[PDB]
Amino acid sequence: RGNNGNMTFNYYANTYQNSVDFSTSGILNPLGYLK
Amino acid sequence: RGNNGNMTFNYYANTYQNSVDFSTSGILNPLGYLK
Amino acid sequence: STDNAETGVIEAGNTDTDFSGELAAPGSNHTNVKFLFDRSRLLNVIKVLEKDAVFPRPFPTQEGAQQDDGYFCLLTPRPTVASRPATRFGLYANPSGSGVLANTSLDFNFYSLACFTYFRSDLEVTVVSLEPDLEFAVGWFPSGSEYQASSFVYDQLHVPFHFTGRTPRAFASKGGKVSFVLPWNSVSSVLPVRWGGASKLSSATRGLPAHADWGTIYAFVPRPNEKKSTAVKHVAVYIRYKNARAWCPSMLPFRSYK
Amino acid sequence: FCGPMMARGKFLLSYSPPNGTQPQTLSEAMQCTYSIWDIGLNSSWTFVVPYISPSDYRETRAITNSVYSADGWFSLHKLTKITLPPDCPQSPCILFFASAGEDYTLRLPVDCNPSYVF
Amino acid sequence: DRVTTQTAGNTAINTQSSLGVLCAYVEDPTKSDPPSSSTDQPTTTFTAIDRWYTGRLNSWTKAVKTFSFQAVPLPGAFLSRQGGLNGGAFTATLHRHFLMKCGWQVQVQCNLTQFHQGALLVAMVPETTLDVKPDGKAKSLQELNEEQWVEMSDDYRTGKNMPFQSLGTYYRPPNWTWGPNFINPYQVTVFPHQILNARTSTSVDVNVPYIGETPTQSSETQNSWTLLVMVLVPLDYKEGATTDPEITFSVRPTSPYFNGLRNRYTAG
Amino acid sequence: DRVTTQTAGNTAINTQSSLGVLCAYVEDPTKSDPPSSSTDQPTTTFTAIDRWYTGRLNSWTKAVKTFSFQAVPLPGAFLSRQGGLNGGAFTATLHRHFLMKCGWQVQVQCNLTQFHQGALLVAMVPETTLDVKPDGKAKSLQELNEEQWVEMSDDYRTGKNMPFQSLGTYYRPPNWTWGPNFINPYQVTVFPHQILNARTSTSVDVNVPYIGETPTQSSETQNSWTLLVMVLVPLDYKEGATTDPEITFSVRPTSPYFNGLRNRYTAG
Amino acid sequence: DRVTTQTAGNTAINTQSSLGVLCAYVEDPTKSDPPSSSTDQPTTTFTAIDRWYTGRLNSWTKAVKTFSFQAVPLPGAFLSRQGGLNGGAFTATLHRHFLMKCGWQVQVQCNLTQFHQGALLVAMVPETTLDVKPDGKAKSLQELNEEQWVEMSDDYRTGKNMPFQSLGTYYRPPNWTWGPNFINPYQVTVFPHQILNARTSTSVDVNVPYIGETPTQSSETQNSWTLLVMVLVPLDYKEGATTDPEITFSVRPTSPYFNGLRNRYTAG
Repeated sequence: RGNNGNMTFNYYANTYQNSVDFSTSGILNPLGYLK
Repeated sequence: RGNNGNMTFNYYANTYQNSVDFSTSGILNPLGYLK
Repeated sequence: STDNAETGVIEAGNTDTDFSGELAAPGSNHTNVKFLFDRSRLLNVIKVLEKDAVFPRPFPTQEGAQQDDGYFCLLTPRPTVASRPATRFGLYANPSGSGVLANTSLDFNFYSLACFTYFRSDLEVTVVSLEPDLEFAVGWFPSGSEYQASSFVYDQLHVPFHFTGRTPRAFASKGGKVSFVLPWNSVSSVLPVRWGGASKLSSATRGLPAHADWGTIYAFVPRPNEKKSTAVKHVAVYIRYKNARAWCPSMLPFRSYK
Repeated sequence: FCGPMMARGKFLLSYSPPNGTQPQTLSEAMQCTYSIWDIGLNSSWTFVVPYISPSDYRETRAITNSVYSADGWFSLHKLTKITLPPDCPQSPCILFFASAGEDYTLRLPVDCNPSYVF
Repeated sequence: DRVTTQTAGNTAINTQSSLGVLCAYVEDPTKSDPPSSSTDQPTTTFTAIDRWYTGRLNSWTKAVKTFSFQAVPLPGAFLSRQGGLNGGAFTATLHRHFLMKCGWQVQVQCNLTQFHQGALLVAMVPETTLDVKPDGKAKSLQELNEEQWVEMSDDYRTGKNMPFQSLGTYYRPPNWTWGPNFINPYQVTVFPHQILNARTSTSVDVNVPYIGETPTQSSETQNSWTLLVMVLVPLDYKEGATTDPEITFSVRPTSPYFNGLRNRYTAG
Repeated sequence: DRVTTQTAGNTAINTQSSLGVLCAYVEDPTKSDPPSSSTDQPTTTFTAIDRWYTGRLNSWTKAVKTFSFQAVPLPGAFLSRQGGLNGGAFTATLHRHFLMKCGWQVQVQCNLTQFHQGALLVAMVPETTLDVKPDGKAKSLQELNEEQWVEMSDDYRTGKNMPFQSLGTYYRPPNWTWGPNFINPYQVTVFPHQILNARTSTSVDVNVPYIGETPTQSSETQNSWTLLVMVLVPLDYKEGATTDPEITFSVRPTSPYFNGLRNRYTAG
Repeated sequence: DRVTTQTAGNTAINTQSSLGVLCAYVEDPTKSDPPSSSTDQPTTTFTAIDRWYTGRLNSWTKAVKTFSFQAVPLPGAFLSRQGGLNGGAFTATLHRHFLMKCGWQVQVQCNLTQFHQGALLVAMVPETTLDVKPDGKAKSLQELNEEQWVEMSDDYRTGKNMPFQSLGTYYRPPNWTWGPNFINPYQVTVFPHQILNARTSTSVDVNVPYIGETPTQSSETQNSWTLLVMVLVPLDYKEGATTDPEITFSVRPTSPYFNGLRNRYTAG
């Protein structure tokens, strides 16, 4: 979510309000493992 | 589309927000061909 | 790969044509004509009317002409001189001399990417005062129209006729801004970026189109002619091209190597 | 190639990645990405410069002349000398064109340079 | 398939070095509608104007510098009889109609052979005032014979010399610097074009439709298409070869529409 | 399961005190895609670069203070032959390609035994300029031999000594105080790391993937991973024990991608 | 089908006078197995060595007699940088491996045209010591520049001048008469070859597999294939034609197997 509360209605399209990355072709993960 | 992001709702009718031409009666095209 | 450039057609190749590789994935579309030209840029700087204007005469203008230069702005990407359409762009390199310094304008951003012969769009006009807290208003008249150059009397105050009319008038607040979009109003189908014809059959100038414009705008104070001071005030003009379309691929201006 | 039809020759067209010193030797051009072009019936050769960049995009203008803006060099070497029968004119000429590939893309419009009007 | 003989009406032109026909900017510049802006019945095509017209350009030489060019305005060359381009029934129809709409088929011939080097850029360039002097008057045939080629320089690169209205004594005369009818000489290959290289061919083919700011334009003043023949590589040869090769051109109009039938044009 | 012999190509390294392999920050730093930002075919792995490379660090002593450290830049140690780390075919491939992407497998050996106390922090630390002097030039092997260990002090805690551009005579020279390439020495255990304690083991294992600001980086300049060997507890022993134990390290690259094949690198 | 552009890796070479590719002695010299005599994993091909390498030979002249020749040993030209043939990653891999197995794709270019007569025999000849002087030492690039062409005579026809072990003072010195590395100059067309005739083509193509006395051979010493360019008909032309046409060659290795990875070769 982020620090955002006005969730009901967005005036501008997502690709104008934010960037999106282009196509090429809680419960926490541990940062380290042992073998 | 053009440089436009507020896609959800238009207040004015199309023939007032823009011109339209009157009736008379991506993948890019090549600008030249060879016969 | 082998080709013949004399064909006039050359296939756009890739890395995999001769060598080992693949296509670079697309990631942008900003070269779209409707996206590129849809941004505002400075057209011209005009003086503000405080009285009923006398519209500038057609060329060649002779000595002693009583007229108000510098108040009217053609809505053209094309070059202008003295609020009338021009072929060559002109500028002044030196202050010294005698005579009137004519106003000239260009959209440098347009010709930096036209790159085409014909253009048509709607035109968002935005008017910004260069003087702080100015109360001003914008008058527009379309292509083929003209300025109504007279005044009428109310309570012994001369009220010019350009305060009214059937064409749009937009009153800004004190320190406010004016913004509105204009349709393609010409008798012509499109605007010629470059032109080879002639408008008249006699004494016309080759390459000067008559109606390659979205009309003319002017700035005026919403006060009668009796209220005047000597201090001249200035107004900047911004234009934005809406739903831009282009035809007939052509050249970009020469870049000097000096 | 705009020379006469009777002319025969070979050229080596080489694209070099960025380096501490620009390559000048034909042996150094041979170690880079290169193609040999033969003079013959077809007069033209289309050389596609490969996109080899550390980042996904590259800068159009080399302000600081970094690796993100200057992508090496293209060079032309003669492989063999051009051979002519007698009464041919000396020094033929190679006409150069630049063009965008089918994968070419542009981003982030900026202010123009108005230097052309002055 | 380098041998092509193209037939139109009673005229057939032949080449044995055909590079193909450059069809820009539609798949067929003959496919086209009655012009929607005039309501009188148009004068359409017939078999005595469905034909080719041939004219002569000035000789190409060693002394012709890079990017020097010849300008052939269309239909202005028919109106001016530039290079002997008499148009017969087509010019007779041009002088008697107010409006004219057509495309163009052009072929330029230059008689090269082996032991010669050089390249000619042959383009249909919209839109030009290159046939007009900087004083605003069109070039006469004597002046076109005296050039003998237009030299590229600072003017014609920036548009500084294009025809203009003088401001008069009321205004300061401005320093004219730039104009939109420039030629950027490195960029002329954007237009519908072929290259007449001495190596590969003696003739080139370009096929263009009607274009304009209006769906039809005035017969007397339009210059919507211009045949531009520009040197890319200068001529060189050893002595004993053919000096001064000639340049000819063949012009055919496609799908003509004539409107506003009236008497023969007399200037004011 | 303390006895592990790990095999790669023609090289096999053995330990009898294995603490396991620290896999951060993915479950397998060998699982990885062709780099999406270059369209030429990458030079992928082969069995003569699918192997381990071994180098020597400086001796650990009683006089080495707390948090004194040695910095091994990767792949910079191969380029500089730091500690005798000749890379053979891998370095030959590095000097002939503009781009390089790989992860790293590292193992550091130090020959402790009983009757010795001390602890060594062995971490792969992104991203460091610790191999570079404060004047902006990289350390030579003579200078790395003369240190013999880098002392922690006010500089290297605050980043005050990191390489910089001088402002010049136009500006007042500012008081340099802080920089983002600091070492906070108490916090180095956030990185993928193991501790070479004298009590429990003689060798440690850390396994890291490729990371970067771009999906591939330049072969000559990147320092995206650095093997940091830092003292936590100083060496102490009674006389008669082995003076000056040696520190060796073994480095293996994982899933290398090479792009931009060109001649051998020559500096300007 | 005389226009062929053959692509390998990042390098593409073009010809407009292709006679086809001579595939001897199998239908495809790229179809081949891992070498059965070494059990380590071979270093196989990758896209920065899957490419062409180009070098220069000495100029062909009127004064070059019949059957005079130039010898290009493979891979020896890469090791010696003969004719500017820098091999980059391929030579870097050669110097770091004990064994090498590959075939070869070769193309030789010479810029003839009309008004010239002469013929060049271009053959891949197994197996030669033609790059070696009769004293047993290999030719330097200065000596290869001074020849400028090797003259056929009594030696090189009978094998009398091939490298040999001297018997010493104990034995009578024998009259050396014959050797099996002779060139029979009329019989060089038995080898995989094409003829670079001035009449018909400017370039020739020969494609050969790996051969040897063993299923792999030492990288430093093997000369299993040699590019031989030999004059069949001398150059003749009238004055005013292009003097001294140049001879270039392009070499590509096919299916390389490298064995015995070790440090860079240093001679004793």
